[PDB]
Amino acid sequence: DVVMTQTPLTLSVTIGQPASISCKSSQSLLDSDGKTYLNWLLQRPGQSPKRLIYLVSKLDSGVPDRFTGSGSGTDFTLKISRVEAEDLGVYYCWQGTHFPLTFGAGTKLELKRADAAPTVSIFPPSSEQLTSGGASVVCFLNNFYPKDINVKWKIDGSERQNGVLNSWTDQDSKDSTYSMSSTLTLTKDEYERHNSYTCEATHKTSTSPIVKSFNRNE
Amino acid sequence: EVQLQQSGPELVKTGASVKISCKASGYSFTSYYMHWVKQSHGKSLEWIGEINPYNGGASYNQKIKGRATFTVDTSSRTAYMQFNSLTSEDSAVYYCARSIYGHSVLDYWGQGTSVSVSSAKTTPPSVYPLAPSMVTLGCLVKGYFPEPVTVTWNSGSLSSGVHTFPAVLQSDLYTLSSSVTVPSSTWPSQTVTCNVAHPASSTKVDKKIVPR
Repeated sequence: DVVMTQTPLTLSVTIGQPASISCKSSQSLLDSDGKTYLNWLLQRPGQSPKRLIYLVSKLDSGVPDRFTGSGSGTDFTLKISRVEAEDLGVYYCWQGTHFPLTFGAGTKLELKRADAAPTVSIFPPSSEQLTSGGASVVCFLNNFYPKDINVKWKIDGSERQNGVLNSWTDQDSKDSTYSMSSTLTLTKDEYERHNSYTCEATHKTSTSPIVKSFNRNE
Repeated sequence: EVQLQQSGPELVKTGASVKISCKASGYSFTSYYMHWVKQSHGKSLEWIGEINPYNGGASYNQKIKGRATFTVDTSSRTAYMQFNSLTSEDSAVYYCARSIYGHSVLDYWGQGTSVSVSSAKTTPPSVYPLAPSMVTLGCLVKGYFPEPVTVTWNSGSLSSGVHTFPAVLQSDLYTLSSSVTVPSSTWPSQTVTCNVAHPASSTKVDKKIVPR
């Protein structure tokens, strides 16, 4: 198989600014018929893959002229003259000169924006879950930027580390923010042996963390 | 408009087979090749093969070891892929794609069919309400298998302030949550309900979020 190597594998772009992806093949993609079957593909979140460029530099009909493809032989480039919000997604180069068709690993393009502090919410276990004998406490850390964030759980003033599962969204296409959920799962019996439950979010937007708590006695 | 409509998500027993379909519309079916492509963990793409719907002739990536078999029904404009002897390594999203003229230049892609390969039984989710300017509510969708689930709020009438978090696997079951943020003047005065569907278990649950 022909190896397709993209660089960089991640882009972080200010809207309006140019960006570029390189693609290098382990073997020339020039055919004996005189054509070079080097292609670019975009997969946006919530969408099917879509064709961007084919035959090195030909634009798909649905693609704006902000995109250009260039290159020859073993070395290829995708350029975006001015990045727009719609450009968020994963870009693949792929070749159809040799059998089998092979794809690069993908370059993930993310957008820059102004720093935003998280909106933090904490939720006790539902009555439904407690009736079943279980207890999940959930913390949302919503609509923040940049990506890096820390969540600390405290129970009755004591830092708690185990039974915590975290999940992070992909960057939002509408506002360029991130969100994260954190779920602490205890037995109902352990849950009921404590009073206060606290979620603490540490983000670059403040020296002090954002603390949300509830008390079972309240 | 060219349309490539693929069949729904599949759970497959380890060692068993799956047959997935791609119904084409908006063009002359026998005039373009159809390709099948695997995408693992939502990232890397691997070509499985192609079929010429005019003559039924297939070509396969040799890395598949002859486990795939492509067919077409020209009368229904459908391409099929049967994939045998599945293991956990074959859990992936499978796409069909059309090429011009055929074989070289893929130009349109189906939406994908998620295939999970596992020894585990299907388990429906437990759906729990998450109740505590703007108020944030949520829905906890716990302990299901396999992916996917779909979550909506107010049957689609609340969409703007909704985030659904990717599922996390722990001890062979998935859990995810969904968040919605509405005006404090809106809830609890107006109803807010999460609607959670899990295709594999034929389950759909509506959970109203009520003040606790």
